[PDB]
Amino acid sequence: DSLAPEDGSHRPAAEPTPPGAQPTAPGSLKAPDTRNEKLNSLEDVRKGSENYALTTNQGVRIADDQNSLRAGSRGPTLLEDFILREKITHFDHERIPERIVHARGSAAHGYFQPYKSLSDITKADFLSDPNKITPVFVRFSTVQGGAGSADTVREIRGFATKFYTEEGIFDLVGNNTPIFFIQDAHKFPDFVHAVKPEPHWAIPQGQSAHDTFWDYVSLQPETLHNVMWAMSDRGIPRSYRTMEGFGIHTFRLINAEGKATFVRFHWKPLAGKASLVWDEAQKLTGRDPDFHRRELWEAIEAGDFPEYELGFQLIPEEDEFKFDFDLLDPTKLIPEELVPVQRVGKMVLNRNPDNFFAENEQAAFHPGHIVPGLDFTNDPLLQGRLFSYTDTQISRLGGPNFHEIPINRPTCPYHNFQRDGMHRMGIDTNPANYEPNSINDNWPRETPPGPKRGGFESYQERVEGNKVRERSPSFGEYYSHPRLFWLSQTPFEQRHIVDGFSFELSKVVRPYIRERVVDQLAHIDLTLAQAVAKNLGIELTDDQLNITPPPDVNGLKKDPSLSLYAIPDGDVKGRVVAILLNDEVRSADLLAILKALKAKGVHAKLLYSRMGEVTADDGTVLPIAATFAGAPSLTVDAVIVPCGNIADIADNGDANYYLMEAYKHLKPIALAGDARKFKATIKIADQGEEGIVEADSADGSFMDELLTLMAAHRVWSRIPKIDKIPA
Amino acid sequence: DSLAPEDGSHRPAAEPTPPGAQPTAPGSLKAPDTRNEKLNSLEDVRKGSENYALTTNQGVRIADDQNSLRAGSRGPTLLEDFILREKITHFDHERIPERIVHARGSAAHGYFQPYKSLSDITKADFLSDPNKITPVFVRFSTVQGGAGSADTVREIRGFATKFYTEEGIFDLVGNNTPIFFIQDAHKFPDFVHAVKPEPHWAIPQGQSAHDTFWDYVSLQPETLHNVMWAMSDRGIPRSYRTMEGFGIHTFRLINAEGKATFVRFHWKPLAGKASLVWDEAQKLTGRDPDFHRRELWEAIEAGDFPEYELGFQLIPEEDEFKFDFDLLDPTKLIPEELVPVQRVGKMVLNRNPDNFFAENEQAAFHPGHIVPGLDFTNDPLLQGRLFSYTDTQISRLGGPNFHEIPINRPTCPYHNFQRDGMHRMGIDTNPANYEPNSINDNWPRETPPGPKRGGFESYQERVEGNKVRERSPSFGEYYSHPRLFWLSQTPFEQRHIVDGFSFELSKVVRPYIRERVVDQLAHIDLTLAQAVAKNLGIELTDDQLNITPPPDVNGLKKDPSLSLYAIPDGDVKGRVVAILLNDEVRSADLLAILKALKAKGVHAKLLYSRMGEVTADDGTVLPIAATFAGAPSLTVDAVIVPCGNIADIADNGDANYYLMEAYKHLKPIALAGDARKFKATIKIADQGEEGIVEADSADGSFMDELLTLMAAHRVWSRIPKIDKIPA
Ligand code: HDD
Ligand code: HDD
Repeated sequence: DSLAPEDGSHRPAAEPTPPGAQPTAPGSLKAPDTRNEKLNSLEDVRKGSENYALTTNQGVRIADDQNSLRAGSRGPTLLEDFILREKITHFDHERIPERIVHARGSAAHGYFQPYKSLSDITKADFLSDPNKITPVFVRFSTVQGGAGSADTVREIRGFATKFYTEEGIFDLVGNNTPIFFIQDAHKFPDFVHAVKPEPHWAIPQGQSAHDTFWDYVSLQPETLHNVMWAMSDRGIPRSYRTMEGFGIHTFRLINAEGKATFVRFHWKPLAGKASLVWDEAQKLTGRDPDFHRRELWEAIEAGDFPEYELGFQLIPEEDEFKFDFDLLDPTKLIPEELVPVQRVGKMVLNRNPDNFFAENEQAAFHPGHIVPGLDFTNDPLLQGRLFSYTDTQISRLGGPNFHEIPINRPTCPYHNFQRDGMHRMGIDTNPANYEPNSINDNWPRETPPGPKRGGFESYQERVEGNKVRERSPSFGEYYSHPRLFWLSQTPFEQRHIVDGFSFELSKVVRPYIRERVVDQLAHIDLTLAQAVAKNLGIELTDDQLNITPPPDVNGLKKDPSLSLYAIPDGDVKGRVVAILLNDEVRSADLLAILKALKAKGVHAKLLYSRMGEVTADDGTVLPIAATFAGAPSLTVDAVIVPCGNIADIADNGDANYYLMEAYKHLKPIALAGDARKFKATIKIADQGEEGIVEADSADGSFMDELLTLMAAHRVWSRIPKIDKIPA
Repeated sequence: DSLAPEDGSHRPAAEPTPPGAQPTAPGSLKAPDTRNEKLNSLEDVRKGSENYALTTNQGVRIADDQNSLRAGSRGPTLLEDFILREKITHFDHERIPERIVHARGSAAHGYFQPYKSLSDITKADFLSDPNKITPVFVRFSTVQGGAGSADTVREIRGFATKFYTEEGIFDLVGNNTPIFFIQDAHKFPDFVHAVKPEPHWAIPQGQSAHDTFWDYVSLQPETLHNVMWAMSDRGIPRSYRTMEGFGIHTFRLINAEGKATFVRFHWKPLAGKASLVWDEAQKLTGRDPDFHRRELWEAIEAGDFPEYELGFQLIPEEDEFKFDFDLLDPTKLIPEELVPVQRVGKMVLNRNPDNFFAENEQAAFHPGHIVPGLDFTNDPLLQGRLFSYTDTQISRLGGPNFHEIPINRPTCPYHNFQRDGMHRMGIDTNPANYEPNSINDNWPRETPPGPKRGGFESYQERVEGNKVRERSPSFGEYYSHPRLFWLSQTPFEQRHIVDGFSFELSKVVRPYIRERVVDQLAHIDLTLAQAVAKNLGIELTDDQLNITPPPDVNGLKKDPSLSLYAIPDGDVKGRVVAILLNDEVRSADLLAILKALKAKGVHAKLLYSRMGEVTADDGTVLPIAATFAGAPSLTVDAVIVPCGNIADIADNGDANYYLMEAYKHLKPIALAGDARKFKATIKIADQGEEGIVEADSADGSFMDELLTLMAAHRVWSRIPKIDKIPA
């Protein structure tokens, strides 16, 4: 019975459409022509539905899926109802353990290709030829929260890429900041337990704003560098498309000659760097907890494919000890002013998955999954990570056959003597399950290392030392990198770092922990230490005021690539504007607005005080995407109010509040004709203000001004004006 | 090392303390003297820590828990480091599958006691004597969201009680509304899949405001009754302490003489019925996603023990068919005007757990766990539930020995012939593992049914009919219950219902689904259907305007017990007030305010624009709990502003917005002396308005008037005035 509408409006058109224009759908139905070797190889397990009978898992057609079998229509359910028991049994066992960390994440399929051959520095096959494409599957995530927690929390973000290469899977499992909080993997459980919800009551979710986190940080100054990055606006990215990615550790590249080059991996967002502001980010965790998940999915459905440039910081082996920090310490970054990022290739995410659980939830990434041409280093954090990502999926994915789950399967050949395990799919026909064997003439056989298609051989690094549980003395410096980061931020980014620390330490119940953290900031920078202390009602002592600042990092007093905004990198394609309608919209304003937005690939959402439709002055029927309250200004990049019958919305509380929230969060606002009467709500300027576009009508010049503001992301000059506004 | 502060301020006093006064802590350290039989029985597994050496799990003392074992202090980590591998292995497998539904939940320990013996109607031992105390463990929950989702979502809430009786565990697994969405358990996976995050992208979390939910609802009219309850303010409770609890299904009580009485279970909140308003609840999911978990835990630490009265609706076997609805249909409630709730006993929750994972996450409740004196009925939703809750713990809790996990163990004797299974703890010494046996003289033995301490025997209900997969025709009525609920609500409750439907349908992307739900609403009540249609820009057709309304339920046109607020049941103890400080508070106002609140058990939180302290006019040093942005008005029940230097915060945007937010959400606000200058922020007349307390000082009747407002919970008369207001 219950069937599709006559008009076919239940199903999304299979073509690129702007956010909200059609219901979202599984990738293979939304973009059936988008393919790559990995996506094609998943065809053996994709299951359709249209035109097929409803059955049990054993293939028996079901006649009545609305009722249990009972003795009489008001009688007891019978144990012989196997249809009911299979159905409820499968439901009863749907859930698998979520990831220990990074349980909340969003993923997509795409492809990668190098700009030129890197055969002089690496024999890795996926980087050997500019016209050789490698399928990828990428998962972005938060760290602390559960799989059902919110997206726009303040936290480091994960950025994991699975490269399905011809010589094996390579997983590049990184984060959105260039360093980690801790130095040795043995402390991982301590750090993670300290940031996770506290053990007695399991509070708080997705937040480092609580006593145990700041207690750990206060006792472990090695954490201060990554804590600086988390308290800055880097901890609240606007989108997964607008953040950087880093492998953090120094790895090695190995060429066909056997030469090792130290390398740090980078991803540069071709959409530019952009972050929310705290009040915005926190409120958005409640208005739309799935904001980043949704935004990535919709950008891909709209054709705004997330694009990232892979880059390498390369250090010759003979320069291992030439910096004033250890290259193997993951709490230290390598300034781009000392070692530039060489561009390597481009990654494009162009298709969403079909089933989130099957492809995203069960995907398994692991930094140990390297290929010939790559190798590790002794970084003590990376060294212990190698143990954990294989170990954890024995419970998470139920066994050692996790490489047979469709999303994890290599697309290149895989043959060996491993057998059995839970849910074994592969049926081995080799007469032998051991080597050396004569009964199958020793196949499959080992392969000597070589320039291409060779077996994996570890670089023969020289090891000299006693068996010790000891931190290297070279890792014992905790304040110079934090300071380099601080001085490289713009004045408004510095204020937001101060505000992040102040907000988080205000939620620490035990005051001495706050004091201890303030003492640590005084070892980094006294201006920062004093601004935080002032917000906590703390007075620095005379000793604290005399702590000597840490040395500069190799002579650097700042490095602009550490800042999100110092060097302009705005890109408006894929951004979104809210357009506040009225019941008699001036169609000439809307025409000019939409045309200019379209030309720069910026989307719009038409909002009103009710759903349904409104009719413009020329009879155009305008469908409403959402109400003012239903899609708050938190969800858009700018707000435009066209003329028409402004009296209709002039006294609307939500419409006025929409503009006050956008104003507070530093977003560009554009007001045309009678819409300029809303300037009184945002109680400011009469001759106009930088950041507020106004004109008798919406024209080419009005739209050019708005789009120029949007390319600079936010109106930072308005900061001084927002803390009086009651919003 | 000896890291704690010498003043001993790292540790919370072991005595009842108001919310925010000390750091929260494990139940047994916070209230060591609070005991019960179950709490005492868990002492065999409680583990301390103070003064013990740090070890491996095998008991080997660890010397250096800061580093991995490596060859050289900058060398590679060695595989022989078993201390590192055990510690990371345990971390790597910490997580277990979350509950399929009700994954988000907060729990506590308590006790129950009947008011009088109920031996005339049931032989259940826990109900046989007013001096028999039964330990309980209660878990409150949401339904759709994961364990890391937010508390204050719009949804039904779970209310599960484990009764540790002398004759077995009895689990009463109910919800906060008296009916469920569906009639037969076979449809549980369809209904749950429709409400859970959609399968392609796993959005949205914690929300029924999406297409698949409303699609299923539109095609299955049996769901309308519980959907009405969810769309009302019942869907957003202020606290687990202020909501009702229901078993939903008709069960049986069996007495010693073998007589069966039909029974429906109720829990009445002794703190009264109270809910939030949608904008507040939604925003509170961002500002504090753990608000309910937090409020429960803090209530117990403050001595505001959650108290509930167990009540029974009792219906004689001969009256089975005397109502307009089927007693076994879980989508129908039994109006209290037809069958009163008989008061049975009281439950008091008075201790938090020690470890959330061990006691809360691993607890297993199942409605099939009944005891002699209780029995089931043929309700087709309850019949299928009996299969699911034993089945699901085979994956959730790892095996069939889940009754051996400490929190789940019976406190009464358990002996049988069951053996082995994963994680087996009990070591059986019986020579036999089968019966009948002669080798252990048939022990343990079967026990005949009897008045007390007898074996379980099912009531011999007559069963007659053919084996059919058929819904009883008596369940085919879907609109009279929804209509009875609607007519029982106050006018402001009806508006909140209209708003709930309107908001949720506005997030449904496919317009025809909105239209189809509106058509179902037209079968319930025309006023409701017109108001929702108007908010969606939908016009009812002439056919919809003439749909005849469903009949009354057994002659009733309303039942005030269905309303949260029609009949005042206000209780201020355990509520909390925000007090907005300034840098020279009139100490006389604060003395009056705080002492009046304390005499009624109402908590306070002193807020300011920074942390630390402020000094009152007389030199009193005032400790600040949180900033205005740090502890938003969403978290309190009322706001009071004392006189003093009001110029200090008069122009603070946050302080003004604090009042605008509380005013919008209908909370009582009290302004003393010069604090009346904030009247212009919320546009209050010179003469004043009901809901705003104002005077020259906080003396005389100022606090009594504020407390009277708190007793009515919210200022419903202000709704028309908030309509506008930009907040
Ligand atoms: C020693 C243990 C340990 C340490 C020191 C780290 N982590 Fe890790 N991480 C794990 C133990 C692990 C894990 C327990 O193995 C996880 C969750 C389960 C999973 O499959 O892998 C994981 C997941 C995980 C993910 C999610 C992959 C996904 O999307 O499935 C990413 C992005 C990171 N980690 C990144 C980092 C980076 C950049 C680190 C430091 C530089 C780091 N991890 C240190
Ligand atoms: C046939 C399946 C089925 C049906 C029809 C119901 N549920 Fe259920 N529910 C389960 C399948 C289940 C479950 C899969 O077995 C769960 C989840 C995990 C668990 O242990 O139990 C569960 C958990 C569960 C919880 C959580 C207990 C805790 O806190 O752990 C409560 C409060 C409810 N349910 C209440 C209800 C009520 C009042 C129902 C209708 C009257 C309902 N359920 C119908």
